[PDB]
Amino acid sequence: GPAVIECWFVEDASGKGLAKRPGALLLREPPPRPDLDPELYLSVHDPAGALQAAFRRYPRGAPAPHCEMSRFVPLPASAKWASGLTPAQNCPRALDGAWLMVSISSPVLSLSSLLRPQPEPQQEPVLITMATVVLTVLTHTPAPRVRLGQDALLDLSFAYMPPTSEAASSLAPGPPPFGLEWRRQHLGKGHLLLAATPGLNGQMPAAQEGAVAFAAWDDDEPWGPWTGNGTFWLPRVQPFQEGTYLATIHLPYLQGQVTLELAVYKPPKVSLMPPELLCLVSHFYPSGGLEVEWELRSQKAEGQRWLSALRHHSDGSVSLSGHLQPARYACRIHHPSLPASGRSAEVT
Amino acid sequence: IQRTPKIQVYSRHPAENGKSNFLNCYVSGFHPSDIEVDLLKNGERIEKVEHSDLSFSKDWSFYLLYYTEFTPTEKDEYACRVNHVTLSQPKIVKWDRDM
Amino acid sequence: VYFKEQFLDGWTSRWIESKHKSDFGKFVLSSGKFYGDEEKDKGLQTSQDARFYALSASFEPFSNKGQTLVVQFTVKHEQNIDCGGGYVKLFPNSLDQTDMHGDSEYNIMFGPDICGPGTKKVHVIFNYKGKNVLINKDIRCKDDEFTHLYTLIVRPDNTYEVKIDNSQVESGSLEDDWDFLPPKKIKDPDASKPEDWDERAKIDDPTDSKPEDWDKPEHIPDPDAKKPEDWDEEMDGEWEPPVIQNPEYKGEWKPRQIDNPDYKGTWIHPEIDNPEYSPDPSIYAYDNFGVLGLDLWQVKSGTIFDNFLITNDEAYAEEFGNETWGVTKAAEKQMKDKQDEEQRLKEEEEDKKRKEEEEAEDKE
Amino acid sequence: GSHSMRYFFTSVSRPGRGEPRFIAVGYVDDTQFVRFDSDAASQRMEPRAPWIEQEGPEYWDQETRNVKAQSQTDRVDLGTLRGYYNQSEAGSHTIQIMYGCDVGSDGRFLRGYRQDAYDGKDYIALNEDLRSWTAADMAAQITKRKWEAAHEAEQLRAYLDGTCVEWLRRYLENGKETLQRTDPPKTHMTHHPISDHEATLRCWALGFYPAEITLTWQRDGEDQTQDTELVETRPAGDGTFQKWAAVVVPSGEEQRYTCHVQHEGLPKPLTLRW
Amino acid sequence: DVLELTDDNFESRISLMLVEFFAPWCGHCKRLAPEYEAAATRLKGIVPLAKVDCTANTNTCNKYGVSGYPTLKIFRDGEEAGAYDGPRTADGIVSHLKKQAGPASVPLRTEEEFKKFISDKDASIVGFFDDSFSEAHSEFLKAASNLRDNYRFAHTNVESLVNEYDDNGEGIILFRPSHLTNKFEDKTVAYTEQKMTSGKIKKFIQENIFGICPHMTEDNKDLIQGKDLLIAYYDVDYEKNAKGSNYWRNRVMMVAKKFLDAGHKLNFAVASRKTFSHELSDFGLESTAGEIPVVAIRTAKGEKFVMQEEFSRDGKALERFLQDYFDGNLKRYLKSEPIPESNDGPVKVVVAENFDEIVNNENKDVLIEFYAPWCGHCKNLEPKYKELGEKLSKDPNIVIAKMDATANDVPSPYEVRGFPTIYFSPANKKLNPKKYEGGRELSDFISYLQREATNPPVI
Ligand SMILES: *[C@@H]1O[C@H](CO)[C@@H](O[C@@H]2O[C@H](CO)[C@@H](O[C@@H]3O[C@H](CO)[C@@H](O)[C@H](O[C@H]4O[C@H](CO)[C@@H](O)[C@H](O)[C@@H]4O[C@H]4O[C@H](CO)[C@@H](O)[C@H](O)[C@@H]4O[C@H]4O[C@H](CO)[C@@H](O)[C@H](O[C@H]5O[C@H](CO)[C@@H](O)[C@H](O)[C@H]5O)[C@@H]4O)[C@@H]3O)[C@H](O)[C@H]2NC(C)=O)[C@H](O)[C@H]1NC(C)=O
Ligand SMILES: *[C@@H]1O[C@H](CO)[C@@H](O[C@@H]2O[C@H](CO)[C@@H](O[C@@H]3O[C@H](CO)[C@@H](O)[C@H](O)[C@@H]3O)[C@H](O)[C@H]2NC(C)=O)[C@H](O)[C@H]1NC(C)=O
Repeated sequence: GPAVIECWFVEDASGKGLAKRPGALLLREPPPRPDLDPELYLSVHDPAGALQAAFRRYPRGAPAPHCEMSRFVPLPASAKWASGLTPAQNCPRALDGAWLMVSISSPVLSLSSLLRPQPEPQQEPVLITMATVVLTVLTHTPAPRVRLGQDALLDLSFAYMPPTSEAASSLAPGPPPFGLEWRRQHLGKGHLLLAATPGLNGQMPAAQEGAVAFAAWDDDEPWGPWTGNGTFWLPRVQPFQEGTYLATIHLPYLQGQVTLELAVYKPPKVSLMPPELLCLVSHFYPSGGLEVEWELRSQKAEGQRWLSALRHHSDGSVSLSGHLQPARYACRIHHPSLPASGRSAEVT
Repeated sequence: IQRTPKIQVYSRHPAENGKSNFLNCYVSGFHPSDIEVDLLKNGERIEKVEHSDLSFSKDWSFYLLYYTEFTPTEKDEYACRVNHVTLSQPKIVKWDRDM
Repeated sequence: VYFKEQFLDGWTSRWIESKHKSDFGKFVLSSGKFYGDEEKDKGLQTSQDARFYALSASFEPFSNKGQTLVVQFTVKHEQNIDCGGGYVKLFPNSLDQTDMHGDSEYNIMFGPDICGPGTKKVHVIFNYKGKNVLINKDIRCKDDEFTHLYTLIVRPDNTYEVKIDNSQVESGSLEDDWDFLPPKKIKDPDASKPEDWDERAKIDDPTDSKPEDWDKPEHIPDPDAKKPEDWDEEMDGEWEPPVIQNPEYKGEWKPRQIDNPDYKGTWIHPEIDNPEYSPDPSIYAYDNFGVLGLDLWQVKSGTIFDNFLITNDEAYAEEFGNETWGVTKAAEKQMKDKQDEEQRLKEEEEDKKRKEEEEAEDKE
Repeated sequence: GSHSMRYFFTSVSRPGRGEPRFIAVGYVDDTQFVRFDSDAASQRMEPRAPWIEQEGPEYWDQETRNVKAQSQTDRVDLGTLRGYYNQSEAGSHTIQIMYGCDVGSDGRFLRGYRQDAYDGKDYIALNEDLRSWTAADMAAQITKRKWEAAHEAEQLRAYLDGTCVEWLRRYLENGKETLQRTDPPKTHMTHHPISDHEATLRCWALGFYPAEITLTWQRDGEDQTQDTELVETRPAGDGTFQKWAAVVVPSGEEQRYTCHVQHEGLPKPLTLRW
Repeated sequence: DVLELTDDNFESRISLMLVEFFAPWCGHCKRLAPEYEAAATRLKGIVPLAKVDCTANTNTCNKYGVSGYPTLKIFRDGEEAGAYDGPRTADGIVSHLKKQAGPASVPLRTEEEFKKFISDKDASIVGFFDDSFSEAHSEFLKAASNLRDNYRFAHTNVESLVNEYDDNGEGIILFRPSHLTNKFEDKTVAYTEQKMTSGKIKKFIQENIFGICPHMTEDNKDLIQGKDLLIAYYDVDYEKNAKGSNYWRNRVMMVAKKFLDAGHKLNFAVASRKTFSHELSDFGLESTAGEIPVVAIRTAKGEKFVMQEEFSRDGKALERFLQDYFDGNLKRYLKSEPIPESNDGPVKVVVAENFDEIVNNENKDVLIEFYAPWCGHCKNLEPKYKELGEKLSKDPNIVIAKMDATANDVPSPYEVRGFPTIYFSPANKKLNPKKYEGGRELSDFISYLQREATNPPVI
C-alpha cells in the first residue's frame, strides 16, 4: 500500500501542552522530504513482519491513515492482575532507549506499535531516524456492526519481537507470557470484560458477561518473532454492551492498546393502524437516527403530525409511534440499520 | 457525539378535571447544552415556563425539567417543542394522559 | 501618489511576470463570480491551483525617510482558500522584475497569509540590517470569500498602524513590538535572592504555645488487656498487658505554624538599562522603493487583488479605500446572498431528486 | 441502599463571548447541594440544600477558590484540547470532569470514580479498581502517562477512600431528615382498550424515592421481559420520582398479569391486578 | 549530595563504597531517590554513596554485569562485592551500611560493650581469645569474614569475659536474642571441639543459631526457608505485644521439643502475619487477622500442609498435626475450588482436590481436558466434548473429565502450556499420560478412544 504514512508527532511535555508537529513514517534509496523535523521521521524497519505485510495489502487509494505518535517511557502495568508479569522490583536493562507509541487509526484497521528508534538521524544518507517495531497490536475491525442478539468477533492480532540487546535473557526460550485485557468504556461505565495471562498461572479476574478470548501464541518457536491471537468472542450482544472496546496487550513493561467502537443495530418493523394514522415502529436499535416521513400516494403528506415517547423495552430496543392527522397514505422510516431508502408501510 | 434529546412529557399528578398540576417537560440525554425547550398550550408558546438548572448526568448527558402549572382540561392539547443542534426540525411531543 | 492601481488589458503593460521558475502561475484579469460592480471590481486573479506566482510592477523610486508611508489594497478570497497568501512586498530599485524568485530582496511585506486553521494572521515583515523581522502581535486576517481591505501606515517616528476594512485593528511603535533591539531592560544577574528575603514565609507560635496535652505516650496498655486463664506466668516468665498506639497521639507539639507572616513578597532581580540597547529612529526609513510585487503560493487559486495604492497621506488613502471598498461591499454581499439562495435551491432540488430516485429503487 | 456523592464540572466553549462558560455542581444521591455558575454574577458556590446551608462562610470561600482554580486549569485544558483535535473555533465544544464515591448501606467505601470526557465522548477514566486509568484516544494516553508519572492514583485513592467518604457521611448525618428518607410509591394501574383484539395494561409507580425501582409483568407467573414496555424514571418536580410500565394483552384476559413493584422503601414487593 | 560516578572516572573514584546503578525512566529508582539521598546524608563519613546513570555509560554495567535498575552494588575498596540484598528503603540501606562498616568480628573492649552487643535483637556469636596470635582467633576471623552477611560476629579478650566463657581456648558462644528466651532450650550454647575451624564453626552456627523456635521476620529469611520447616504466622510485634509472641512461641516450642525428644527431624519457626502476608497466599490462608496463630508446613521437596483445625491453647492440635504429618496422612494442599458433590453429567467435573481420586484411578482409562473460563477455544470445544461424554457414558471402563486449570493447580506429571490440552491416562499407566495433540473433532475423539482404550467404546 502507501509507502509513506503522513503522521503527527504529538508532544507530551506539559509546558507545551499537546502541540502537534509534522513527521511521517516510512514502511519497508529512502525518499527525502526536508519539510519534516529530522527527529520524527522514522524509517520503520520491521523484523516482526506484521505491520509491513498488513499495510502492504492495505487498499490503494484509501484516505491517509490518521497516525498519531508520541514519546512514552515504559512504566509497569498498573492493574493488580498483571503483577505476575512484573514480579521483580528492578526494571530490565533491555528497555534502554526511547519508546514511541505509533497508533495508526486508519478507517479499515487500527494499530498500536511500539517503535524504539536510534539515537541520531542519518547524516551521510538522507535524514532518516531508523527505528524498530517491538509490539504491534493490529485490529482488522475498527468498527464492527453486530446485529442485536447475535455474537461479535472483535479481531485482535498482535506480534512481538524481543528487544535485541547485548544481554540475552533467554532463561525460557520461547514465547513469553502476556496479559490480554479487554475493557468497555461506554459513557462512564468502565467494565473489565476479561483479563487473561496465557502461559503464566494465577487467579485472574472472572471473565464477565460470558466473554471469551482466543488468547494464545500461534507459534511456539524458541526464538522466532511470535504472532499471537487475541480476538474477543462476546456472545448475545445486548444494547448495554455497545461502546468502545479497548484491548490492551500487556508484556513486561509494555502496553499495546487499541480501541474499536462496537455499534449495535436492530432493523425495525413498521405498522400502520387506523382519522389519525399511527405509524408504529417495532423493536429496534439504536434509539437515535430515526426519521419519520409521510407520503400521500406521490407527494409529501399534508396534515399536522407529532411523535410519541420512546417506550423502552427491557431488552434495550425501543419503539415509538408517530401520529398524523390529515389513493393511499404511507409512512417511511429512515434508520441507518435498514436500507436508507426506508422500510415504509402504506395503507390504501 | 451529538446525542438527541429524549422528551418525556407528563404531569406530577395524573390528570383530573379542574385541578392544578405541573406539566413537567423532562428533556434528557441531549448533548451539547445548546437547546431550546418551549411548552405550548394548543400551538402557542407558554410565557411563564419556569425551568430547572442544567443538571448533569453520569452518562455525559444533560437533563432539564421545564415545568409550568396548568389545569388539565379536555379542550386543549398541551405539547412540548424542543430544538437542538442535532435534530433537524423542532420535535413536537404531545401530552398524553395515558402515556 | 507613489503607486495607483484600479485595473479599470493594459495592466499587462505595467505588470510583469518573473521567469525564475518554469512553473509560475498565470494571472488573469477578472472580477469573480460575484462582485459589487462588473468593471470596478476587476483585478488580477490566480487561475491555477497548487502553483507558485510571481508578479511585479515597477514605479517611480521613492524613499520613506522623514515622511509617512501608506499602502492600501483589497483582496478577495472568493474561492474559499485553504492554503495561500494575500501579502504584498515592497522591493527597491535594484530588484529584477524578470528574476523575482520565491524570496527576493524586499523592504516591507504587508498583507494576509492563510494556510490552514492554525495560521490565520496578517504577516507584516520588515528588512533591517539584512534581516526579515515579523511582528510579535497576532493580527487576525479575514477569511471569508468577501473582499477585505488591508492598510498599513508607518510614520517616520518609527510608529505603525494596521487597518482592516478602513477600521483600526492594530497600532504601536516599531521599536517596541519587534526584535530590532530586544535588550531594553535587563535583570541584574548578580541580584540573587537574599537569604533574609523569605518567599514561603512561616512563623511558629503566632497565637499558641506548647500544649503539653497532646504530648501523650506513643504506646499505652490496651484497655481490654485481659490475660488468658490458660496462661502460666511460671512457664511464660512474665505476662504483660499488650500495648497499642493511644488515640490521643498527635504530631508532637505544633504551635499552629501559619503562613504569610511578615511577608515582603516574592523577590525578583531588579532591572537596569541594558547596555546592548540601540534603537534607531531611522528604522522606518528605507533607501528606496522601486517595485510592488506579489510572490505567493496558493493551493486553490481564485484570489483577486485590486485597489492598490501607495502614498504618503493617511486621509487620502482612507478616503479612496472607503469610496472603493464600501461601495463594492454592499452590492457584493446582497448579490452573493442572491446566488447563495440560488445554489441552496439547486441543492434542495438535487436532494429531492435523490430522495425520489431512492424511493423508486425501494419500490422495485 | 447504596448512596452516591458526585461532583461535576463542565466548561462549555461559547465562541464570541470570550472565556468559556463554567458550571460546577455537587450531587448527594440525585439532589444538588452546590452549583457554581460562571454566567451568574454571584460567582460563588450558592447552596441549594438544607444539609449544606449551615456552613460557615470560610468553608464557602474555600470551595470558592477551589472551584475557581479548577476553572482556571480547565479553560486552558479546553483550549489545548480544541487545538489538538483540529476542530473549528466557531463551534461550541464541551469538556466535562466528575469525581465521586459510592458507599453501601453500611457506610463503608464501595466504589470510587473520576472521569473526564471531551465533547461527550469518554476521554479518560479511573477504573473502579482505583489503580489503573483507561484512555480511549491518545491525548488521554498522554494524560494517563502524566498522571502515572506523579503517582496521583495514590492521591485520589486517598481522597476517594477518605475526604469524599467522610464528607458523604457528614452530609448524610446532618441531612438525614431528607436524604436517607425513602418513600413507597402510590402505585396505580390502568386499562386502555387499544382495539377489540388487544389492550394495554399500564401500572404506575407514582411518587417514590429514590429512583431505584423495578416494575416487572409476570405473565402466568413467568417474567415476560421481552414484551414489557417502560419509561425511564422521571422526576415529578417536587423532589420525588415516578415511573410507568406497560404490557400488551389479549382482550379480556386480565387474570394472570402481575405487576411486581420492588422498591427499597416498600416492606415487601407488591402485586397488582385489575 | 552523592557524586555521579561515570565511566571515565569510575575506577579512579571507586577505590566501604556503595554505588547504585539507575536508569531515569524506571520508576523504581525515582521512588528510592529521596530515600537514597537520605541514606547518603545519614551515612556520611562511614560509607560514601554514589549514583551512576547507566544509560550514558554502557561500559560500567557491561563490566559489572548490572542487568537491572536499580541494582545497588557495594564496592569494598574498589572491589566488586555481593549485591545489596535487602529493602531499598533508606532505613534498611543505612542498617546494612552500618553493618558493613564494622569489621568482620567486632572487637569488644569493655564489658558494658559486651552487654550492649549481646542485647541486640538478633543472635550474636561471641569469641573469647585471650591470646591475640592464637590460631583459634584467626580461624574465627576467617569464619566471620565468610559468613559476615548472615550472622553478627564479635570477639574480645577481656580477662573476666574470657574466664566467664570457656577460658580454655576457642571460646565461641552463641547468644540467642534476649526477647526470645525460653525454658526447655538454653539461651547460651558453647562451641565444643578440639580446634576451631572456619567450616566447623560455620556448620555449628548453622545447626545451632536457630535452636528450636526462632523469630524469623524478614531477617534470616533464607537461612530457615529451604528445609522441612513449620511456620506459625500470627501478630508478632514484640515492642508492643512481646508477651503474646512469647506465649505462642512457647506453645510451639514445647510441642516441637516434645516431638524432637520423640526423635524426628522438623525445624520450626514463628513469623509475623503482616510481614509475611505475601507468603500466606501461597498456603491459601488469606488473612486470618486474629490472635489465633495459623500453622503451616512446607517440606524440602515443596509439599504444603495446612491445619483446618484451630490452634488450641492447650497444644493438642499442634501435636495432633505433628503426628499426622509424621504418619503422612493429610493430602498436599493445592489451590482447589470446593468440589461439588453433584459430579453427575456426561463429563465428570474434576478438581485438584479429587484429581487423585478420579484421574489417578487404577482400574479405568481416563481422558481429561484442561480448560480455562476465558478460553475461547475451550468454550468452542465444550459442546463437542459434552456430546462425546453423553455418547460414551455407556462405556464403564472409560470416563472423560475436565478440570479448570486456572483455579485448580494441575497435579501429577500433568502440565498445561496452552488451553485446551487433552491428556489420556490408561488404567495401568498412571505415571505416563499421553498428550492428545491430534485433531479436535468429536469423531476424531471417538476414533482415538477406539484406538487406545482396551475396552470397546460405546456409541
Ligand atoms: C486540520 O486539518 C486540516 C485538514 O482539513 C489541515 O489543513 C491542512 O494544512 C496543511 C498545512 O499544515 C496543508 O498542507 C499544504 O499542502 C500543500 C500541498 O497540498 C502545500 O503546498 C502547502 O505548503 C505550504 O506549507 C509547507 C509546510 O509548511 C511549506 O513548506 C510551503 O512552502 C507552503 O508554505 C508556504 O505558503 C504558505 C501559504 O502561502 C505560507 O503561509 C508559508 O509561510 C509558506 O510561504 C513560503 O512560500 C511563499 C511563496 O513562495 C514565500 O513568499 C514565503 O516567503 C515569504 O514569507 C516568509 C514568511 O512566511 C518570509 O520569511 C520571506 O522573507 C518571504 O519571502 C515562504 O517562503 C501546505 O503544506 C493542507 O493542504 C491542509 N489541508 C486541507 C484539506 O486544508 C490543518 O493543517 C489541520 N490543523 C492543524 C493545526 O494541523
Ligand atoms: C484467531 O482465532 C480465531 C478463532 O479461532 C480465528 O477465527 C476463525 O478461525 C477458524 C479456524 O480457521 C475459521 O474457520 C474457517 O472458516 C472458513 C469459512 O467458514 C472455512 O472454509 C475453513 O475451513 C475454516 O473452518 C474462521 O473462519 C475464523 N473466523 C471466524 C470464526 O470469524 C482466526 O482466524 C484466528 N486468527 C486471526 C484472527 O488472525
